[PDB]
Amino acid sequence: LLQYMFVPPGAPKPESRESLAWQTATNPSVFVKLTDPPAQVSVPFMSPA
Amino acid sequence: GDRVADVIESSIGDSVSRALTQALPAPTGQNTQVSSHRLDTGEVPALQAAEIGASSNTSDESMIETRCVLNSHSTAETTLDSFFSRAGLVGEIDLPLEGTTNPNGYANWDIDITGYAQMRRKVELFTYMRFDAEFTFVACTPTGQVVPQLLQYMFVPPGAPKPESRESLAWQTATNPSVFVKLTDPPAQVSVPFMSPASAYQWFYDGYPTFGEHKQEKDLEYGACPNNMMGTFSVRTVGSSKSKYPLVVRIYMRMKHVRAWIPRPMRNQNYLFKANPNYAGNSIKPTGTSRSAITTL
Amino acid sequence: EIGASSNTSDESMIETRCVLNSHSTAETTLDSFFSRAGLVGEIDLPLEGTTNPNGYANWDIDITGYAQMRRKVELFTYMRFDAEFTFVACTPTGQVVPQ
Amino acid sequence: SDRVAQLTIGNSTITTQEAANIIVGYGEWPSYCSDDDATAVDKPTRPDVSVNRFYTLDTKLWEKSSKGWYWKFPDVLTETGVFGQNAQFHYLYRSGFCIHVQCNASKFHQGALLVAILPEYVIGTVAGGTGTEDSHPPYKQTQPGADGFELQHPYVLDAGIPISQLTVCHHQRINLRTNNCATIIVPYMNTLPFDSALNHCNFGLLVVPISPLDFDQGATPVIPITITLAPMCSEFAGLRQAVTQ
Amino acid sequence: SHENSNSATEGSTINYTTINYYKDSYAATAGKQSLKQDPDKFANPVKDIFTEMAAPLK
Amino acid sequence: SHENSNSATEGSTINYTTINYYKDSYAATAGKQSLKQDPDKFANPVKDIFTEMAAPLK
Amino acid sequence: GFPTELKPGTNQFLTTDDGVSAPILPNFHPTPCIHIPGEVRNLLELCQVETILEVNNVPTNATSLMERLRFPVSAQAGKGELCAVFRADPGRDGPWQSTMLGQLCGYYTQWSGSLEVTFMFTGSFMATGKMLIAYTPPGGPLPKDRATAMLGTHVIWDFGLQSSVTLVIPWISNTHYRAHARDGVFDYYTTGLVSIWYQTNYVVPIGAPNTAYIIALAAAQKNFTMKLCKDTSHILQTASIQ
Amino acid sequence: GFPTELKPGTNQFLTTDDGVSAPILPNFHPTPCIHIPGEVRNLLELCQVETILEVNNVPTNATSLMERLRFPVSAQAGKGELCAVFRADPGRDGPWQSTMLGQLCGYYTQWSGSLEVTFMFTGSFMATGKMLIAYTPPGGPLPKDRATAMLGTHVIWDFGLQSSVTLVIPWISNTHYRAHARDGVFDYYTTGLVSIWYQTNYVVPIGAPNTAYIIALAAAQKNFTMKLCKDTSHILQTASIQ
Amino acid sequence: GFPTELKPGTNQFLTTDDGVSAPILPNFHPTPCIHIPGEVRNLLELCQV
Amino acid sequence: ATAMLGTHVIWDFGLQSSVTLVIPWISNTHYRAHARDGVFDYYTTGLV
Ligand SMILES: CCCCCCCCCCCCC/C=C\[C@H](O)[C@H](N)CO
Ligand SMILES: CCCCCCCCCCCCC/C=C\[C@H](O)[C@H](N)CO
Repeated sequence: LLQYMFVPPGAPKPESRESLAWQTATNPSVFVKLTDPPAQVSVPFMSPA
Repeated sequence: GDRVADVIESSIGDSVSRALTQALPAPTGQNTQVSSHRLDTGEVPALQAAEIGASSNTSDESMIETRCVLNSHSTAETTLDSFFSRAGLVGEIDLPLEGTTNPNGYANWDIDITGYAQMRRKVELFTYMRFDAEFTFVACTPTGQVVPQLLQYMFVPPGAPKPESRESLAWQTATNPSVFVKLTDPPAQVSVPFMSPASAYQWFYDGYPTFGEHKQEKDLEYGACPNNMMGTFSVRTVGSSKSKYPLVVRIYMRMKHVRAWIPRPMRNQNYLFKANPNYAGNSIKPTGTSRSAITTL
Repeated sequence: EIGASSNTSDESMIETRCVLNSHSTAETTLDSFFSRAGLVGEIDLPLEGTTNPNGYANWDIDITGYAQMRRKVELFTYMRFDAEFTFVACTPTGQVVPQ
Repeated sequence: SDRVAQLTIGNSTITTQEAANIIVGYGEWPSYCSDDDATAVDKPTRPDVSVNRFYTLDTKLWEKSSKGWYWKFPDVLTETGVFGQNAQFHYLYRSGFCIHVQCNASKFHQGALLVAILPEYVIGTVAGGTGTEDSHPPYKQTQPGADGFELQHPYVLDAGIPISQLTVCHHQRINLRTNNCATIIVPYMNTLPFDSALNHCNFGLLVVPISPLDFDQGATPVIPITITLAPMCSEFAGLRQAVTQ
Repeated sequence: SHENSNSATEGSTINYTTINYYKDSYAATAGKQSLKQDPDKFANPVKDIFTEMAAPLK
Repeated sequence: SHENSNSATEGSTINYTTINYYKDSYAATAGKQSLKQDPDKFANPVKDIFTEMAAPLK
Repeated sequence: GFPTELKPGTNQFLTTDDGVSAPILPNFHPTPCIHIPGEVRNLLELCQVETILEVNNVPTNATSLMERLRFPVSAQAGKGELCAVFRADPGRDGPWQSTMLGQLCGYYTQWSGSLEVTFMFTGSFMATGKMLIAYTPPGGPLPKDRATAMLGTHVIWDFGLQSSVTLVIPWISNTHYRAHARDGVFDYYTTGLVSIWYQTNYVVPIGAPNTAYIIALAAAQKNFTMKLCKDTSHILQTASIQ
Repeated sequence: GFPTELKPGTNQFLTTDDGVSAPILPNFHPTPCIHIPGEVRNLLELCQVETILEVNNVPTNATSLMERLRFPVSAQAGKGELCAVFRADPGRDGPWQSTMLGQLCGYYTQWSGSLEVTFMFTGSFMATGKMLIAYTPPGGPLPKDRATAMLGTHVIWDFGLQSSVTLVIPWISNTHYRAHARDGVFDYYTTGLVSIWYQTNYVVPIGAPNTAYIIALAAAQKNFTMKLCKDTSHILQTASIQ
Repeated sequence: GFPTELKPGTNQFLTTDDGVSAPILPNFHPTPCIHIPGEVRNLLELCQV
Repeated sequence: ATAMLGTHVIWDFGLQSSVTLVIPWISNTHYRAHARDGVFDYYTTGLV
């Protein structure tokens, strides 16, 4: 099992495996098993410009 | 039934909530209008009085010379269903083989989302919240490894008999809701309703829940809202014998259909205990960062 | 002594107010009280033993073998229902196997 | 046409010449419970002028080194008047409030006070300082009465929350160069339409000097602060014997 | 379209656009809230409101 | 909508809101029962009923 | 090949799931139903029926378990003595656990609405007397004398031709629903107390028995509701069934 | 046997997924809602409220953390001295981190719209004076004297009956939204600077105190918007919670 | 319990597959577009140069 | 603390230098005679 966290700019980057940022209260995250199909998410246009 | 005039002309029994304000539709940010110079007396919009306690009504059409800016920026991402509908770790249960915490293949966890700092600080921005939820259980070995093992997730509401062991009687789940899952399958996921006796949960209860002479011994009841004790969550390895895989259950709560009342100051000190706004006294951290002087940066 | 229950309301015993009650009676129905699965039986298929040592097991259908589900149906003396059985097979250790 | 105010509710009156305005909390005026929100079937008593009137609690001395004071509501009115006797005899309670803080000083005195209303103001401790002892506050500090209790750490308001963000609540300032009174009107704020008065304190009134009082020698050093509050649209229900706590 | 009205938003004028496959409306999607604000409830909660161009303490 | 009427509630005035994907109506969802009570069948099962404000044994 | 993607909530058995399942017998039409009397459509039909309250839950041995359904009234010295007192909490452990309200409210977590206790006098016809039946709402401790208990809700009962009276314990709560009280944090949900006091005395002529007995009967009103079904807690089961 | 084929995006738990899930309790109707005051419908209702800005973030010890909310003004020699300066970046680490704007814009990544700082004078009534409150847009270094700072946006404030003035820091950006500034590549997103200069002086008569204090109050306008929710960065948590 | 049966073509990631995927951010409205000159709509506009 | 239970007025010195305390008519009788020490203290109007 794995966790794919998206950390936008300014958000606190995780420093370790047992860190605090992995609790993903506002950051989007994805849990997946390696036996399952590949994950797949759609991202929007996220630029300030 | 009314004859005297001091009951006909009374404002006693007015049940309608006399509101000064009216919620208006604001789908976009406010558009700016064109503004030119003013060189007049009496009209002075830059001067406020914060002693009134109200905020400034000063626009930038009154302070500078502006242009028309048709703002088409949306306010749809600051709503509560966009701010709280984001799952976060509210709890984490461990089912070791050898140990002391949970050595019998079962584990009970009193439902509180005030055990992880990153999800506590968001709900404690408000003091009353009413929400349906959507829990999600993510079971695994400590090493992240997935194993072929069956589990039972029983919800034990308050008053219902708590299971004392692995082979107990409460696990027959005739009225208590339960969920069976294999660890190889996807995470479980159930939607819970609003289950309070009240109209809303409250993360801060200023008062004692019982009556009685409040002494030093029975002091830990201060702050306990029993409208919020929604029950107990229990896990076992379904079996008659001991398991052969150590497990760790992680719980992820997402809110939906959210409503909230009476905002609050948000915390700045580090939490220490569950359902307790205590802090360290010698180490009172300031809210921000320091400087060398006020004229320099 | 008539055997009937009291028809006494609280509008007759105390001085009351108007209370528009919007509390539902939809959770005391029988489809909300019995539509909750419970363990009616449990069959064991050991390797070595005496109860079922030949890889087969017969179980006479009775839901009067576990106390927590018996006490609910024995609140009534006649019941007419369709059912929905669900079988949850596993090793004694909770381990799942390819079988 | 705005600096003067006269607040007449009941048989009491306040006259002020250096007012700011009247804050109505959360855009809501106090009211009585409706037939839909109410669940109790017992008829509630509505004593309309005997409890709905102004009560003057105490006086606090503002000094140079004053850190702050808090009062829990309606703990302040459990031993004071006909309000604090209908409440001892009844089990339920539902009232708004109208708080009024007085601090008069000269035109050669300077200072400010933040007069804020924080709902469900739970009180914390320093936890032994090191943060390792799971301690709880005593009863004299959580429900301190009309005398109030002095804040020992005002920056975190003795709850871990900051004093800077307290302006999201109800609030006024008392700036001694502009005004000397703060009128806040508070509706009933709770999840329940009726609630007990002897166990649950719905909100806390915070009086904190942001800017310290300064004056020159020769002037008047004793500068008091005085709280004066009125229930409004009070209701009581569920009548039994008298209990203090 | 028979379905129980048992969400924590039944009893409000807010409009929601939900998807549900069950009889229990607390299971539905979060949806699109109504974009209505009331800023003068927290920012100008005064009895007698005053104009911008005027002096607030007259 | 051809389907066998073979549930254990066919033959009653009770209204049900069911979902079925088969021809056999005993497979359907439980649904929403009708919220009808008959309390005076167990609580006042007397031949000649008597008023509240009256004395029961006259 | 319709494109789908599996969401979480999959390959799990939720016991309170109401879905469509696979039949085993096709074209089976079950036996038609006859008119049987007693069709229970809602369980609240059964809470409104008056069942015996074991106020006198002092005797414990098997030979004296029928002494547990009736509590006595005798000749006193007319000081306003105390006969009996009992808590008004149905889901709690006590007298109400011997009712069909206190056994069905064990299968539910949160209850609302009024109650009603219905006392019945089983003494002689020539006996007369009066009793005060007071409901002391929460906060009130055990009243020490009758002068305080008349401050709560009360009924003055006169023995006569009509042998029975109803004390409608009314709904006086801050909450809309209330859960089950127990010792600790959950005493916040207690409903109160119900005491019985001798108003005057139990008067009896010569040749009639000097002691009587009262039978309490407990039920619910038409506003009663329950919520959040659970498993009952005040009954257990020693193992080795059969 | 309807033909389907599973696409990728399957057996994954996306936390920001909004789908229908399985209920645990059937036919549960929750407690009805009452009118509670303070219904927050949008978080932008809370950014428009004026909260205290800790401009004077010099003192660090616990005994002097209340000296951090007000900065002084005194009697100078009338050269156009400098009182205080502070960056106008809310999501940055500094004075705005003590606001309900700078704590909610930490939970968002990209912001737009105007701000407004609202200074309030807490000196005597007999004191008079004047101040220049200049917003120096980006590119401008720390101004060395008042002659350069009047080139930016500025307000001249006269102490009097009305004790408070608003400097509406306006929206002057190349972008539509701007993210949070910090030291490095992201200084491209800085909002500027706000300085306070003595225009004339702080004049005081005899017998009044020679030093005053100013309280800054920060908020937002009706055009303010936020976007791209995240996790807040300027607060941490030491472990061993409970 | 709607009856379905999985066909072949399942649990595979085809790169030239155009399907609907799961979003990570709800109620995100991206930055509006301005008039930039040079909008390439078809690559055959560039072969004629 | 006890005197605020009666009728009262809170007076703030300022531009308007004067305040009125309207001692209101709170009597059992319609008229009242003159009080004095003894049986006629029954007619006293109160205190200010
Ligand atoms: C099959 C397992 C299902 C598990 C469902 C658990 C029930 C959850 C009920 C809602 C939880 C809301 C959170 C409530 C508040 C917390 O207890 C806080 N400590 C309140 O201060
Ligand atoms: C593919 C396996 C399918 C298994 C289906 C089993 C048939 C079940 C029929 C309905 C059972 C109802 C319970 C009947 C009553 C019990 O026997 C009680 N002991 C009656 O007193």
